[PDB]
Amino acid sequence: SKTIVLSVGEATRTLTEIQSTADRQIFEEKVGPLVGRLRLTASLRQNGAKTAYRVNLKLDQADVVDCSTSVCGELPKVRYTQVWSHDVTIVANSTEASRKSLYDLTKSLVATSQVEDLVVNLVPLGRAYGGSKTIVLSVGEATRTLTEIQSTADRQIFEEKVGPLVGRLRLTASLRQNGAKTAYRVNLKLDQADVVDCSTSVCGELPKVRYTQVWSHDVTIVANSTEASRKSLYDLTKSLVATSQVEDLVVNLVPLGR
Amino acid sequence: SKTIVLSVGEATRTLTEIQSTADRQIFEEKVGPLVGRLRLTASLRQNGAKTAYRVNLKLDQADVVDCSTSVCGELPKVRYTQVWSHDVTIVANSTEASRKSLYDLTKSLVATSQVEDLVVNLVPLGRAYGGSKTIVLSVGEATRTLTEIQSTADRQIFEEKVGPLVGRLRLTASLRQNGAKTAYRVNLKLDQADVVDCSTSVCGELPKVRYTQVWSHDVTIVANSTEASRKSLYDLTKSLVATSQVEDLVVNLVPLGR
Amino acid sequence: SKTIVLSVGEATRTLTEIQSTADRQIFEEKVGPLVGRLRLTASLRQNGAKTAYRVNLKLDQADVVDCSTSVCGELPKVRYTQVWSHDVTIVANSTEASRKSLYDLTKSLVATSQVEDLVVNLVPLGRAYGGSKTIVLSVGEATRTLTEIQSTADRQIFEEKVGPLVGRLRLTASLRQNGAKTAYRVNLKLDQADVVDCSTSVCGELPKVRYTQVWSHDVTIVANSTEASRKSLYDLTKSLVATSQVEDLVVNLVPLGR
Repeated sequence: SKTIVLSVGEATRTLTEIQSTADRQIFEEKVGPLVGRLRLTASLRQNGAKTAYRVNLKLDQADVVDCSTSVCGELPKVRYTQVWSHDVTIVANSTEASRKSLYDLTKSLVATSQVEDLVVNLVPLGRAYGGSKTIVLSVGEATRTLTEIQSTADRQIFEEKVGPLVGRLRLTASLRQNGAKTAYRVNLKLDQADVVDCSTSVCGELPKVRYTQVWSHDVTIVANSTEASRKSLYDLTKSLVATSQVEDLVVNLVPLGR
Repeated sequence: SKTIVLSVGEATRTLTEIQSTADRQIFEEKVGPLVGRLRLTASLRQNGAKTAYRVNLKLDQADVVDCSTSVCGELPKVRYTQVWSHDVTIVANSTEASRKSLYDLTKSLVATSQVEDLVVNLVPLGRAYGGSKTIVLSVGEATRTLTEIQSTADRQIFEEKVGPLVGRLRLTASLRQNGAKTAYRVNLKLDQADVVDCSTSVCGELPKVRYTQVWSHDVTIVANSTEASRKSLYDLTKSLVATSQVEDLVVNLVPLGR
Repeated sequence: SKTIVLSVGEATRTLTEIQSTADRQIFEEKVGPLVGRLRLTASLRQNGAKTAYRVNLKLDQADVVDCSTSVCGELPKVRYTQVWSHDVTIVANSTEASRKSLYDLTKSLVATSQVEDLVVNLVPLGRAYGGSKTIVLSVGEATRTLTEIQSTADRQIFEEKVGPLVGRLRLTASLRQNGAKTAYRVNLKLDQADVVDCSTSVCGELPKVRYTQVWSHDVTIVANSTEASRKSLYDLTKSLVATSQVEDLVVNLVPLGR
């Protein structure tokens, strides 16, 4: 049918489509047992007065185990599930260079070594290399350095420092553990506001923001995980954003599946 | 009349006196339009039972724009104002080296590259160069390194670590935004307590503080500013503290203007 | 009688026993005046249903001053007292390598240069050397690096990052000042949980913790101390943990004094 190919190096994991509703669009891998497989619940909406879209991905990953060899008479069974959701907000009258920049920053956010250690080894964000706690988001040769402005007990807010003060980049990380200390909750969020000024056109006009576009994340990690269970969940989501189909889902609003 | 010269390099900006009351003393620049100019409302008091003075400067700066060329029939007008207040507290029975050291620390506080980025690019204080978040306040060849002891969501307290524990240098920076997110509020404050020990004179006497002398700051920065509007406000205040008249205003209590 | 030898370099300070109850065991140094001397109040218990022990050391130190040659007719007298308690919790069914590793980490916790500046110069913990704020607890050639996970206004929690997420090292430092700003209170605490994985024996078994063994600290430092008064209290406690008698008090529960 319609497939997405997630290259995790030389191993390619092909998800095939099992559902096509008007908005929801469920993919699933077909290799292995039937009880625990990959899942990709894509979506698209336009809520309100037709002015803002809402992309919504959700990459589940179940850790199935089958030990009928050891104990006689059992079947394969799912231990836990670890998800990595996305919540993109795109306003309808945007510039295509603003939708491309929001994709290129989040593709480089996931591909850095500070978000990798945040979901694998639970290390918080920011490494001080001669100065403040900074994150570097390379968009090729252009590097956009975000310095930390606030670190309370829950939140950890990063922000770029160049340009005007009214519209700047953001990175609101946090980390929780809800329930009986059994599952964590990583929560990244990158705000990009588009600022414009026309003081060469209209006198007395200071810069102001016209719209904002977000890209949230919501990672769920159970506490007694395997390390290669969290490492493979990161490597699939890093390879999901790097595809050419999630690029067109954000830039041109084309649904997934080729 | 009576002038102060604030050299910002080779460009010298001379403010002339427009008011002289018993305590208040207003200066103003005379070059340019008549609606928005520099302002410097110096003051001096002795509150309470005549034991402590209170120096109080306030360097205003308005950004005037005139575009009668663009739209026909308008007059010059100011958009915003950005101030940099001071609040020096001097106790009357001080040592002359106590008042000189308080001036020599604040003259080197404003002249550093960390307070410059705090008002221009809104970067918080302290850069960790192999260790803790530190600020170096050199007074020539003597460098006084203040290490950060507490970073709350509102305050950011620095303190020196060499010497006794009863009296040490302090630096409680802050950053707010009051109202509808339109104006910031930077707030530095440097406490210097005079400690003395008499153990070579009287036995069993541990060190203790005599008095404290404060040099606070209160910078008001509007959010939609120009970068050269925030840079020139800092570079005028850096050149104001480095003059010989604000030295004698703190050390010898001579009012401004010669 | 029964002695403990604390080498503070080449000078050895020998404390002799002055009390031996069923649990409490008080030592005291015998040189100098009779009003202020070293004091070491060891103890051992097993509270509850005989499942966990509780070691409790307390190294007092009083600063005695005698200036009868200054003022005619006074006697020696103590100004202040600086203590360093310990509170070790050992569960009875432990492994001997678990009790040895807990002693080897605390012996290396006290011997580092970051805890020395915490009690002498009141500098907080953690120095960022290319990355985040880390503490290195070397056990010889094995180095166990704990990275900071939370810096509240009171607490400062460190944690190791390798291995599973369910049981890791901990270091919750704190710093208070109770009363009329006269005395500080340093409080270190190292948690070590024993985690086991039975996946090679029982299928579908994720790692879990068996027990926890703590080693708290409680340093009391008065604010008007001498520097060599706080330096000698640290250098005695560093020389107390490194002895062979406090090793056997934690590993083999042998009481102090040979």
